[PDB]
Amino acid sequence: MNRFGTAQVNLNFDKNFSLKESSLDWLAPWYDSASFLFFSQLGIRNKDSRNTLNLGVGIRTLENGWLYGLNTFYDNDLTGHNHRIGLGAEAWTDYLQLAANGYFRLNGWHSSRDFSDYKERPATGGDLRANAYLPALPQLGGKLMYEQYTGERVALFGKDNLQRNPYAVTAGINYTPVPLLTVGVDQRMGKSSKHETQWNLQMNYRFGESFQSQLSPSAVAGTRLLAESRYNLVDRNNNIVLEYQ
Ligand SMILES: CCCCCCCC/C=C\CCCCCCCC(=O)OC[C@@H](O)CO
Ligand SMILES: CCCCCCCC/C=C\CCCCCCCC(=O)OC[C@H](O)CO
Ligand SMILES: CCCCCCCC/C=C\CCCCCCCC(=O)OC[C@H](O)CO
Ligand SMILES: CCCCCCCC/C=C\CCCCCCCC(=O)OC[C@H](O)CO
Ligand SMILES: CCCCCCCC/C=C\CCCCCCCC(=O)OC[C@H](O)CO
Ligand SMILES: CCCCCCCC/C=C\CCCCCCCC(=O)OC[C@H](O)CO
Ligand SMILES: CCCCCCCC/C=C\CCCCCCCC(=O)OC[C@H](O)CO
Ligand SMILES: CCCCCCCC/C=C\CCCCCCCC(=O)OC[C@H](O)CO
Ligand SMILES: CCCCCCCC/C=C\CCCCCCCC(=O)OC[C@H](O)CO
Repeated sequence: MNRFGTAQVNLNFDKNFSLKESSLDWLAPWYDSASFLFFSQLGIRNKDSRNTLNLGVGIRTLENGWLYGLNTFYDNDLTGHNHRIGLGAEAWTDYLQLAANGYFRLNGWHSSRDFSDYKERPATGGDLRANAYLPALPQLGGKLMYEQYTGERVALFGKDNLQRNPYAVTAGINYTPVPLLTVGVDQRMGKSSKHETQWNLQMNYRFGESFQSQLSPSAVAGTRLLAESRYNLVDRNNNIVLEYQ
C-alpha cells in the first residue's frame, strides 16, 4: 500500500517545564479499505512513578465527508496494579475531530503506594473532546475538553488535590510547523479554583510517508483531511485516574 500506521511520542511538562509524563503510542491498521478501517493501538507511559500499558482496538468508517469511529481499551497501571476498561466514539471531518470517552474500573479497593493507611482504585468517569485546525492555516490547532469522574476523593488534579466527583474543563492551543512535530499549551480548571497549566511536545511518525514530506511545512494541510486523519491515534486519556478511600 502507502500508509502503515502512526507512532506518537508525547512529553508533558508542568508550569515550571518540569517533565511530568512521557509516552509512546502506536496505531496499526489491520484492514484498510476506502470506507472501513480496523486498527489496533498499543501504548506505554510513565507518570507519577507509575508505568501504564494501554491496549485497544477500534473501527472507523467513512460516510459523506464524515468519519465515525468506535474503540475499546484495556488500561493497566503495572505499578499499582489498577485495571480499567474504556469505550470511545469518534465523529470527525476535515479539520475537526470530536470524541467522547468512558472509563470504567475493573478492580476494587487495594493498598496504595501513595497513602499508607488508605486504598485506591480506578475512578469511573468520562470525557468530551474537540480538536480543531484552521483551514486557512492548518498548522494552528485549538482544543476544548470537559472531564467528569465520580467518587468521594478522586485524584483528577493529582493525589495532593483529591476532590468529590470532580470535573475539569480544558482549553489548549497548539502549533504544528511540520507534520513530524507539534507543540501545545493547555489550561485545565475545576472546582475550588483547581488549576493546571501543561506544556506538550509531540512527535508523529507516519509509516510509509517519506521522511522529507514529514519535514514539509506544505504537507501539514493534508494531515487534517480524512484521507490522513483516519490514521490518527485515538484521542483519549490513557492515564488511570485513581480515587481513594
Ligand atoms: C468539549 C466539547 C466537545 C463535545 C463533543 C461532542 C461529542 C460527540 C462525539 C461523538 C459522537 C459519536 C458518533 C457515532 C459513533 C458511532 C460509530 C459507528 O457507527 O460505527 C459504524 C461501523 O458499523 C462501520 O460499519
Ligand atoms: C478483534 C480482534 C481481537 C484481537 C485482540 C488483540 C488486540 C490487542 C491490541 C494491541 C496489542 C498488539 C497489537 C498487535 C500488533 C498489530 C499487528 C500489525 O502491526 O499489523 C501489521 C501492519 O499494520 C502492516 O502495515
Ligand atoms: C502466544 C503468545 C500470545 C500473545 C498474546 C498477547 C496479548 C495481545 C497481543 C497480540 C494480539 C495478536 C496479534 C495478531 C496479529 C494481527 C494480524 C494483523 O495485524 O494483520 C495482518 C495484515 O494486515 C494482513 O495483510
Ligand atoms: C527514545 C525516544 C524518545 C521518547 C521517549 C519515549 C517515551 C517512553 C515511553 C514510556 C516510558 C516507560 C519506560 C520507563 C522509563 C523511565 C521513565 C521515563 O522515561 O521518564 C520519566 C517520567 O517521564 C517523568 O515523570
Ligand atoms: C505481536 C506484537 C507484540 C505486541 C505485544 C503486546 C502484548 C502485551 C500483553 C500483555 C501484558 C499484560 C501484562 C500483565 C501485567 C499485570 C500486572 C497487574 O497489574 O495485575 C496484578 C493483579 O492485580 C493481582 O491480582
Ligand atoms: C457538560 C458540558 C459539555 C460541553 C459540550 C456541549 C456541546 C454539545 C454540542 C454538540 C455536540 C456535537 C455532536 C457531534 C455531532 C456529529 C456531527 C455529524 O455527524 O454531522 C454530519 C453532517 O451533519 C452530515 O450532513
Ligand atoms: C455508556 C454505557 C457504559 C456504562 C457502563 C456502566 C458501568 C459503571 C456505571 C456506573 C458506575 C458508578 C456507579 C456507582 C458504583 C460505585 C459504588 C461502589 O460500588 O462502591 C462505593 C464504595 O465506596 C465501595 O464499597
Ligand atoms: C487561538 C485560536 C486557535 C483555534 C483554532 C481553531 C479554530 C476553529 C476553526 C475552524 C474549524 C474547522 C471547521 C471545519 C468544519 C467542517 C464541517 C463539515 O465538513 O460539514 C459541513 C457542515 O455540516 C455545514 O453544513
Ligand atoms: C521510527 C520509529 C518510531 C519512533 C517514534 C517517535 C515519533 C517520531 C520520532 C522520530 C522521527 C524519526 C527521526 C529520523 C528517523 C526516521 C526514519 C526514516 O527516515 O525512515 C526511512 C524512510 O523510508 C525515509 O524516507
